[PDB]
Amino acid sequence: MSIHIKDSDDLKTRLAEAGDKLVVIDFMATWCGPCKMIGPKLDEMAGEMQDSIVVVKVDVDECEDIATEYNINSMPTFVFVKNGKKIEEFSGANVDKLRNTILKLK
Repeated sequence: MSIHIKDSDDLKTRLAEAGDKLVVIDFMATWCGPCKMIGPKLDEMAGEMQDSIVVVKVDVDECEDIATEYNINSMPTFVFVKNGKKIEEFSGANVDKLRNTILKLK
């Protein structure tokens, strides 16, 4: 249902390959309680938006360098990218804001 990011180079490639589609970078972790609650909600939205959005998951334990690159200071963090450009960011397991950001940017 989602592309799991292997490393920094993998994320950079996914962003280039996305073309004009909105990329949602889901910064999550196995130990992140709120991530596990919002994650299935994001998958469901993505399922009904295969044509317009690409969701990529960054495990902060696996990709410590990416977490520093994106200045991850709260879990979860959602970073929105379009044509390699970072448009927006927000942190917290906020479903209403997640849906709104996706709808307005896709």
